[PDB]
Amino acid sequence: RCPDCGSTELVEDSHYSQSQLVCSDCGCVVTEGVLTTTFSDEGNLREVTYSRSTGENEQVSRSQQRGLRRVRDLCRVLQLPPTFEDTAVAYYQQAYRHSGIRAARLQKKEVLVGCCVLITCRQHNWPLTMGAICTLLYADLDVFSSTYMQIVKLLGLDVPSLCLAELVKTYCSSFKLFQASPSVPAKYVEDKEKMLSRTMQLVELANETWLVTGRHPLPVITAATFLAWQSLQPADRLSCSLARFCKLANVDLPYPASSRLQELLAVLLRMAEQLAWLRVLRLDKRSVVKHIGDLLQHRQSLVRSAFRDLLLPPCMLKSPKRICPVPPVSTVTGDENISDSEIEQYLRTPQEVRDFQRAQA
Amino acid sequence: INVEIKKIMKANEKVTSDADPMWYLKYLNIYVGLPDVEESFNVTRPVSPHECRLRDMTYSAPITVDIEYTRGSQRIIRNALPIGRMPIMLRSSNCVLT
Amino acid sequence: VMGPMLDAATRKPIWRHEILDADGICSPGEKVENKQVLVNKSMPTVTQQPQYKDVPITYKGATDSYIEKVMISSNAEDAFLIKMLLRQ
Amino acid sequence: GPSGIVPQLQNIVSTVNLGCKLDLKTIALRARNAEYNPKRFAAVIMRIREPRTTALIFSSGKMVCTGAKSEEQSRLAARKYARVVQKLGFPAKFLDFKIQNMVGSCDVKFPIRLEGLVLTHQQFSSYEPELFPGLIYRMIKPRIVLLIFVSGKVVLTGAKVRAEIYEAFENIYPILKG
Amino acid sequence: QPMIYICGECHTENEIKSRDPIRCRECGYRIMYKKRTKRLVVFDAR
Amino acid sequence: RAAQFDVVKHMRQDQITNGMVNAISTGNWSLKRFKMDRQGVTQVLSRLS
Ligand SMILES: [Zn+2]
Ligand SMILES: [Zn+2]
Repeated sequence: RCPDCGSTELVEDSHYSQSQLVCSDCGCVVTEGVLTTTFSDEGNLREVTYSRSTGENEQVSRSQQRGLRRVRDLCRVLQLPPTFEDTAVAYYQQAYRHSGIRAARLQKKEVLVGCCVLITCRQHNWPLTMGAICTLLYADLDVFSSTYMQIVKLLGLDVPSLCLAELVKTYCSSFKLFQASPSVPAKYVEDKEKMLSRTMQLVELANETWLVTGRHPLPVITAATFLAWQSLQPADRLSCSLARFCKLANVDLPYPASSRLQELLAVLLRMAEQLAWLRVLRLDKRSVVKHIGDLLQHRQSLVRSAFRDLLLPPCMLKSPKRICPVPPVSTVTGDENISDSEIEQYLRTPQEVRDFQRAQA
Repeated sequence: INVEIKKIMKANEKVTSDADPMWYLKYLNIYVGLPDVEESFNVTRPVSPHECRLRDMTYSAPITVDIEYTRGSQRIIRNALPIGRMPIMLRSSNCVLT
Repeated sequence: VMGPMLDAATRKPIWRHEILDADGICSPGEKVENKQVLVNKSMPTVTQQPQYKDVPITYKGATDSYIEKVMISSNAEDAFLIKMLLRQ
Repeated sequence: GPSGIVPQLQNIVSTVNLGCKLDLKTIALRARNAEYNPKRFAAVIMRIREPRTTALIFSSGKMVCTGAKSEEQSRLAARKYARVVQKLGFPAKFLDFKIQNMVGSCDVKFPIRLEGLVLTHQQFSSYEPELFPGLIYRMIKPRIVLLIFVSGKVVLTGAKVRAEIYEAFENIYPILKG
Repeated sequence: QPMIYICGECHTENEIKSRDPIRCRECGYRIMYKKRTKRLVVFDAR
Repeated sequence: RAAQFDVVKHMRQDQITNGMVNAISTGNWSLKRFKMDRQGVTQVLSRLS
């Protein structure tokens, strides 16, 4: 408030070079002049972390500092942006707070480091498979998974899901079919752009047909890359199989990849029955691949028609006439003892109790 | 880029831990490749010097090496393991503009 | 970045926000005078909802200039980068 | 309203205090039903078919029993083991019977798209299709943990009575429908 | 209603109106330019 | 650990990229091998014409 007229219309304003606070209704000056550091000292600025300035970073146990150094190494060998590493170490320190983890064995803390990097990577939408991180560690998948569940339950922090398109974009560039390497015939080289388009629309088809829910995505992506790779040149590529392509691509295909392939063939048969030319041509599992573009040009309406004949697991699609039969009611307990002869089996007579000590010795 | 890098790598070919003999690690060949950018999905695309000028980036290409080392067995080999990245002089052999 | 704050009297942005477009950045082709804001940047106070404070990019200069072009881009770590070209 | 399918209970968990010291080695020596594998674990585990249950006994005088389809059935099996121990030569008593947990399951007979559920319920629903095929949901009223699958079948656990299972079922049913 | 940024490579109008990271809708380019203003500006021909 | 470790797990990538970019950008070259510190090696290109 202006001390001269009491009005509250104070405005910060500067004349040519003079900063001041002026009552915009009576012209009074309430405060003028500032004191600011210049370049001559601007060149000397140092830094001290406040934690250091507060005495922290001194109570860090040898194991705790070793663990955060492990976090830094894991984050940096992957060439992640620095903010990822900073958030990762922050989460590691925060999780160290509880007694239940600081008292833990070395592999538990190792997998905690791994899942900490994994969750901070998730927070940034960055796609990253847990198998790769397990590969970068000295731990096995099972213990890692169990401890990851334990920590997410403990902290209850947000865990954004993996967006399938991002996995596709990360995974497609990994294959080596985009270059005329001498190890691979040039017959198999293709433009990667059409590759990505075909694959992402194929996996969209797989997703909307309930194939992806509750299953590993990686084999589905591999199968979709397959259907693309055969679709762009059925002239010769139709003769190859799973093992051949993964050999040239230098990839370890998952075992369920073949089953995922088979079920998506079932789906594209169900999808081809609708079209006039295909339903007249009497196509088969192998021959259908050459029309993929034709079907996916008009996907949506055809798949909506195919829904009106959904997808559910084949195992329970065996037409179960009986579903969750009601068990008989047997909650009766009798009065005090429905029988006494059941106790007339639970004890041994001395004839063989006596010799119960001289075979296990 | 063409010769001196390989000469240095040859001068430092072999490394071995004094503790636990019979374990070692050998460098074989080192390359420099072409410039590219690391976008946010563990994938890369090629760049041009002006895009680097606009985006306050660095014009550089990755350094890659093939390696030979032992872990229990000695038959472990890697072919295109990267080490780091090297800035590229414009209109040199590896540049885009040549 | 916050849009220009409109005047309680004239249905029009205050003078300091004269040139800002509806998103808080200047529109190419305009004339910018001294002390007018270029970007209406606001920063959180973390250093229950977090409070913000305003640190807008004011144009400092003795003579008017014209905005020729504005470029928006981003880096890997989500750092939005904004550049502007001014002409006299 | 109800879809015409009731949640059937699958398991019951109960415990009772025997009220005396027991020797596990003696039980393994005498009873026609016993373990004693101290190299792995020093305990004795029972089981009977009427009711269909498994019980476990310690030298400390506590009993833990599980496996029935109803709480009263579990108590009946508990009293049967109490009778067995009493006729084993131990002065057992059936004191402080407590029911710990039960498991139930049901179905809705329509497919479940887990993605929408996690997108609208992430704050209490944990979805992770990589390790556990299904979806995990923890419910507060009552303290129930729920497993949901695409087939529409749901597993319920963490209650103390069948009423809690039914009430949680009808609480979630509108969410499952839409 | 949503604001338009011109892609720096193919010059196809894009709308963002979100924190969505910058990237063209058709090509892969990552640079965008604001459209010209709609208000008129007066100049002296001197 | 008794089980043999593999060196690939520790192969860092920062200490080359950052070393090169820093040495070129700030213009100072510090070498402990010969105890030489050189300054003013690099200059910003001039675009006055
Ligand atoms: Zn006043
Ligand atoms: Zn474009």
